[PDB]
Amino acid sequence: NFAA
Amino acid sequence: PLLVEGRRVRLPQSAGDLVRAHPPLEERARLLRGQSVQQVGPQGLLYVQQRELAVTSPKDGSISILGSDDATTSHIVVLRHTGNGATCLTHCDGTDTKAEVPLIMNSIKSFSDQCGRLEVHLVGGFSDDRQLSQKLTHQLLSEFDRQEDDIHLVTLCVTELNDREENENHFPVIYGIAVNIKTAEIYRASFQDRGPEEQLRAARTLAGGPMISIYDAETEQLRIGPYSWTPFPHVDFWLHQDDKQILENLSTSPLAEPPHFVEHIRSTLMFLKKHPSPAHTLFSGNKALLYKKNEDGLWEKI
Repeated sequence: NFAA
Repeated sequence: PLLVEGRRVRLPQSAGDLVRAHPPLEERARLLRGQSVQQVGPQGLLYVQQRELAVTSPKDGSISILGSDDATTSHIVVLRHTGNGATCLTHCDGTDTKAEVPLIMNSIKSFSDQCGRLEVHLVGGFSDDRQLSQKLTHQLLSEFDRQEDDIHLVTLCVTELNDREENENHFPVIYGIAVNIKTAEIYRASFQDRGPEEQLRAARTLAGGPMISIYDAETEQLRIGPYSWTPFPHVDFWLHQDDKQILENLSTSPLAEPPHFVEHIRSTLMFLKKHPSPAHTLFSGNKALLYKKNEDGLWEKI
């Protein structure tokens, strides 16, 4: 998933 | 509160122990994991990206299936009110579960049309070394239990229940699911067609946007925008790192992502450098990009  | 087999769920508790103690939960996990991944086409499909929400009901003549994919450390959540069939699918990633769960409840509670009950389904994640999947399970189950309405947990296939191993590398079994609005059936699914404005919506998530609702059930419209974000930090530095550097820092699970994940990141990063100030540029008159289903079940601009 997309991180911070 | 959160109910299982009619009784309240005691928290904190691992989903593995919760599933092991309740046979209906264990049976549901066995069936879901044992399914082959179904390649779901675009007809009547509303694909939900990460950190997005979509809600509809069987009275919709345009949407047949809600779906999401590419869940590695995130959780796909399906809240359905049986009877009226109000169904909401979200792709929660632990960004702000305190605000996202009330968004799910309000999307369903707005449907007034006694009969039926509230059923929730939680799928996704694995045994990641950063413990992101376990914390999302703990957060999601805690906030659903804090609600005053009775929510019955029907599907729970998360973290260690959704974990497989290949030469000492762990990654999820179920990456995505689909839900049939009319028959309430949930099954493993892959999606080759993921709706319009994919890169624009992926860029909104990468830039740090919060969870949003993307569908208006009354007008049967897919509304995308208007979006506004701060310029992404060091877009060209990240765009020039190798694929290993991008997975370790821009992904939550560098070794569990589906193939072509770096291709999608680079495409998304190029979009952010192309549009650092998108509010006044991609949305004329501060109006959303509205889409509607057409005769062949495909999204079309209105």
